Amino acid sequence: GEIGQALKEIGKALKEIGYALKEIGQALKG
Amino acid sequence: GEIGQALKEIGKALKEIGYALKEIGQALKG
Amino acid sequence: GEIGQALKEIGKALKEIGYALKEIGQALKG
Amino acid sequence: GEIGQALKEIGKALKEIGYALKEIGQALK
Amino acid sequence: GEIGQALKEIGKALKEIGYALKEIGQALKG
Amino acid sequence: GEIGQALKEIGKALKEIGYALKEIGQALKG
Repeated sequence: GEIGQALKEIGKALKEIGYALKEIGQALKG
Repeated sequence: GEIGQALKEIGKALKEIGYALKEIGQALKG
Repeated sequence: GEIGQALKEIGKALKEIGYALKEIGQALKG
Repeated sequence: GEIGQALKEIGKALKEIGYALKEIGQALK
Repeated sequence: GEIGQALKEIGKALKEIGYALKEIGQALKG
Repeated sequence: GEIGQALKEIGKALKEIGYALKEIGQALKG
């Protein structure tokens, strides 16, 4: 439905944020 | 609807947060 | 309504977070 | 109501995250 | 309810994210 | 339900973000 699909896109954006934070952590490790 | 469109804007703000973290990681990397 | 307005405030808070991250990335570039 | 109050608490958590990020920005200076 | 308790767990994770950012801020100036 | 399960995936993504931030903070110490 409308709300569920909108929540799935929010979940997708959060996974992308989580991925970007791992990259940051990798960068800080050298 | 009201709730669906409000969630959509939250989704956009989260994608923008992801983009900004991506840039931070690239700046730390380089 | 109650929920829609509360989701709008959450959306504004995420915009501010996104902005603060852009500021951090701009600092890291300068 | 139940959902609105839980969303207000989520907004409150987002304000503290914003605040911590601004302290991080100034720590980088 | 189902949704209320799910949103309370989301608030809980966000509070943990807040703390984690505080500790980053301390590691940075410290 | 659809919405409750979507919210649990969002909660899990946020716990993953908190965890990545703790790793960043630990890396900024050592």
